[PDB]
Amino acid sequence: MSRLIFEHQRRLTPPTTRKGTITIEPPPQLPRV
Amino acid sequence: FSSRTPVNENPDGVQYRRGFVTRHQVSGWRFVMRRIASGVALHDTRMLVDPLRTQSRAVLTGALILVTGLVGCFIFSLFRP
Repeated sequence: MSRLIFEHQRRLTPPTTRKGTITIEPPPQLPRV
Repeated sequence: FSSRTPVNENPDGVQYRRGFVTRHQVSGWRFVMRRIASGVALHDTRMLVDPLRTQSRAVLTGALILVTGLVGCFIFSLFRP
């Protein structure tokens, strides 16, 4: 229900999110005895 | 084990200004200074042997012998009658 036309142009790109899985080095092991 | 320091990717994080001097930093500075001194006085930068550090160590050993003999004869004067 409109008396005016809308035209679908390129969607404004959202702020770029990325899926870079962050890898964390494990804690140091305690002094091996 | 862990020794790293990844790149900070957060612009809203904390930036550590006004650094101190670490033990590592002062050792590295003393090394590069002895290296410049060797490269200037001698024409060595390979640093296999550093006669300048040996000479400085020798004079300081003389000073240590001095102060040691001093305090030794001092306590000798005190303890003995």
